[PDB]
Amino acid sequence: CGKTMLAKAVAHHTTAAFIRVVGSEFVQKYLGEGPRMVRDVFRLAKENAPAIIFIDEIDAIATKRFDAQT
Amino acid sequence: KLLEHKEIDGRLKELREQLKELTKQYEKSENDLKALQSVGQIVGEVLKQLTEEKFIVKATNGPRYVVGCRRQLDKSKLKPGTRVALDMTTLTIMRYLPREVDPLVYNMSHEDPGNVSYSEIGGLSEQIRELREVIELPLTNPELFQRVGIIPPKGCLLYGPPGTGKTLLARAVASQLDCNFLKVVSSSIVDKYIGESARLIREMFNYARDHQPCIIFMDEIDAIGGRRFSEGTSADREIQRTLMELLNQMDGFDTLHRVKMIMATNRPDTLDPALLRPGRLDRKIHIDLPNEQARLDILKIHAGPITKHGEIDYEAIVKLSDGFNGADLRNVCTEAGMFAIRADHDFVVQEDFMKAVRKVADSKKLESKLDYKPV
Amino acid sequence: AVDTAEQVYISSLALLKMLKHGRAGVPMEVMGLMLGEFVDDYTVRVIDVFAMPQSGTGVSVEAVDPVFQAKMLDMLKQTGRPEMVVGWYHSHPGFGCWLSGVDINTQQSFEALSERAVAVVVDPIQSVKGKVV
Amino acid sequence: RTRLLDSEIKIMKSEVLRVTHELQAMKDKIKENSEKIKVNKTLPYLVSNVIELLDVKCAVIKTSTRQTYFLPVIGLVDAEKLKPGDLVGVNKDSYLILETLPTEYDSRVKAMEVDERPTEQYSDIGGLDKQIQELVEAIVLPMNHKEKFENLGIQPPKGVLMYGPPGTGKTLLARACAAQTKATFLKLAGPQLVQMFIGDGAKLVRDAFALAKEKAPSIIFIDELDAIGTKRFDSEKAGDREVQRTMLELLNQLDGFQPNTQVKVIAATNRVDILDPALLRSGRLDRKIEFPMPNEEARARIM
Ligand SMILES: Nc1ncnc2c1ncn2[C@@H]1O[C@H](COP(=O)(O)OP(=O)(O)OP(O)(O)=S)[C@@H](O)[C@H]1O
Ligand SMILES: Nc1ncnc2c1ncn2[C@@H]1O[C@H](COP(=O)(O)OP(=O)(O)OP(O)(O)=S)[C@@H](O)[C@H]1O
Ligand SMILES: Nc1ncnc2c1ncn2[C@@H]1O[C@H](COP(=O)(O)OP(=O)(O)OP(O)(O)=S)[C@@H](O)[C@H]1O
Ligand SMILES: [Zn+2]
Repeated sequence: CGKTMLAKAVAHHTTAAFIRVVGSEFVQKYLGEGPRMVRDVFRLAKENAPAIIFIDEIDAIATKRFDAQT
Repeated sequence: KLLEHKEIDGRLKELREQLKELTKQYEKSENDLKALQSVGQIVGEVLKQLTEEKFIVKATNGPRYVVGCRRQLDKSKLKPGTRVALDMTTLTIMRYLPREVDPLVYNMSHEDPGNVSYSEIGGLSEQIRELREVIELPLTNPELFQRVGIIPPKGCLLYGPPGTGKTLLARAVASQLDCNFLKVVSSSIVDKYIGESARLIREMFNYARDHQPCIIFMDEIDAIGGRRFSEGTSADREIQRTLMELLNQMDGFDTLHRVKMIMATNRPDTLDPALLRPGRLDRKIHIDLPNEQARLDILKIHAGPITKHGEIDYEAIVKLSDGFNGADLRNVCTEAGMFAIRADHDFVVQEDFMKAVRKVADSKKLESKLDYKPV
Repeated sequence: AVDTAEQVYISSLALLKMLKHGRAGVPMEVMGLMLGEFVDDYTVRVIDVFAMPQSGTGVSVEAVDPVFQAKMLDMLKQTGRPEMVVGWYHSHPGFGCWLSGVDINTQQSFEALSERAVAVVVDPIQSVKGKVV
Repeated sequence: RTRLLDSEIKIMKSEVLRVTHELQAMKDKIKENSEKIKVNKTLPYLVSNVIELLDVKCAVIKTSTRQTYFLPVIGLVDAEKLKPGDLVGVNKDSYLILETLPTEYDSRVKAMEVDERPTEQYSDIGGLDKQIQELVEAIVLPMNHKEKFENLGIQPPKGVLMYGPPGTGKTLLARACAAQTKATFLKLAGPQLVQMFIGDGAKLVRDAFALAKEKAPSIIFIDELDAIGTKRFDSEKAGDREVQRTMLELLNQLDGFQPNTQVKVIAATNRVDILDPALLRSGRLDRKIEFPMPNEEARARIM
């Protein structure tokens, strides 16, 4: 239904800083680097400008069922 | 009486040739003796440049660091995303390197075995033609597509009954163009780790980005695909994140170029609707069971190098054939040879064929519900 | 062992040659020879420093080319001051400057030529403005 | 009187070079062997995997601790014997390649090897002679007389399935062909391919096939294939997945892409209708072999 097509146009017409983020990029091999990458994105966001973050497909992140064993 | 010259020179010649062949061992092993003192060096990537001398890298196994360079490195070559070689103790930069290859890629880049040309398969020639124009043209000549002014399709989907010749068709294509057939089995991707499969996808698509005319083929998608869940088993999470890695890096912001993606499975009913949107997988190409002419074709393909005698009613064999695969007829030819091995008939009589067809059509009392049309 | 008073003199050019040549080849330990005059039992006076050429691309490995010795000392004979070699140097650039196994290895072979040929270590990293070191 | 003494003393002038070559052999051999004693007697070899091979003659290593290492100097192995993904013996401190290790094989795969060699000759099975004929003529003769096929020139058949009621005896033929055929008979229980960690059953299937390939006359037996052979389904909220992934790995490493001629597969289920049609299709498991109940005389034969 044209989901990313509008974020593309917003990235085109804007003047602000625009950071694309792969959804599953945070979960990585080494321990704890995920929350550190969250810190990284948000520190740079606080740094740059009035800016725009687009995170694609947070279904990789926001899953309402967990298992604190694995 | 003057054979002393050749005797002394034979002494010198045997001594010279044996000195070469016995001191070249000392030479190469002394090169090894000098080489035994080299030190392994840490592999890492550069985050960014702090100052003219201060550099900030990340070790791939773990932590971050703040390092320095040599004096002959041409520091403008250090850019965010490069890969460097770090000292073990001094922990400074030694050398900028090209990107690594992740040998899983190498085991499906060059490992690919070729096959016979597209005349080996048969009876589905329209699909062969169609797949050829969607793949071979927009990398050999895309400007004809540009004259219309429409982007060629990105990926193509194969589907059908089991063993109608999908994988064999991909092998024919991989014998035809011979450029960059990255054939993924789509099942030995996931290993046991957290972001491992994602990192494999990143490596694959960046390697696809590098060697610009690439072909991706993933047989048996249903391992990696799934549909969706209410988060039943914790292992399914990682598959869904891997599939969203695929969904992102086939559409994304940085759009692809020339990476044609061939996709084949048995039943596309179990596939994710987010993958079956057009644009990621443009055309659903159907490969169905062969027709009477097509069964005749495949039978006259596999009966090529078979020593027979001329009483072969191919019409009766195809007429008694109904709802068969290509491998069904291959099994017919195999078991006809098996009946020929019975009672030591070195040739193949026509009586072998009817019995083999009866055995094969007898054995198919087991498999029903063979149709799974997508959406 | 039997010791004496411990004292090493310098030349002002020495320290500068030390820092420059130990900086220009920093991540690998750079060999260099040291030149001066054994005045007495307990003081040693380095007056000149020339650096050694480098070789294959590996940490701490060292060599003394004798034709380089002959030609360098020959040039210093036709230079105003010829004098006796007094030792050598290199760096331990990333650490607290102790002589390594290769260092003591070249020391037990180099000590048979001179008694008090003193091994010296410059470090252009752990010194900022108020350290030599 | 002048030349012969000149050559007899030139044998000594060239014995100067012969003693020089003996020195360059022996005395340099002492020093080179001394150094390779000082390196190779460091008996702990950290094993690793070669990631790629640069040429600006330069190899890249990931150790088993998962630390990526560069080295410009390869060491005591040759660039022909290297390919990306090889086990090599590496010194701990120097990080220098020393030896070349054979394979990456699991201990469970080694445990699957048949070494007891049971005894059950074909006279122990009564009343099933036609199926014994079909099995032997399907499997034992591709192991023995390959030229007899290619003179006729077709294909050897790919795998044989047993099925039937649960007491007709299907383990019997497996132990029989173990007792008779001297190939690498390889057993495999059904649920042993089921794993807890996601992605090890595929590794297990592939290691099993690899250890079969490197012991080329290779007879792989599967018992209760329906443990991993399950008819797939598209539902929501729930569903077994990983077992189908192992099943697809079994399929593809069996048949489809990259075919093979050195594998022999024997499967046996109690029930048939469980399985996906792709498991059987007609070239994964070639000869469908039914087992009936013993009719009249066969029961007397068995008793
Ligand atoms: N106005 C439009 N309406 C629909 N499709 C359009 C439109 N303009 C362009 N398109 C094309 O159709 C695509 C729309 O799909 P997307 O923008 O990719 O949405 P989406 O990212 O596929 O959402 P998903 O499938 O849930 S990830 C565009 O990328 C264009 O190729
Ligand atoms: N048109 C054909 N011409 C020749 N051989 C064919 C043909 N179709 C199928 N075969 C045979 O059947 C097998 C090829 O089927 P594949 O291409 O592997 O399909 P597939 O991999 O079985 O896909 P599945 O069954 O959905 S996993 C080989 O044994 C071929 O010899
Ligand atoms: N000729 C024979 N026919 C049938 N059964 C026999 C014969 N000879 C021996 N047996 C018995 O058959 C038994 C083996 O039966 P099973 O192997 O358990 O049945 P099955 O074929 O394995 O079915 P499963 O358990 O589902 S694999 C042995 O313990 C023998 O006592
Ligand atoms: Zn040192």
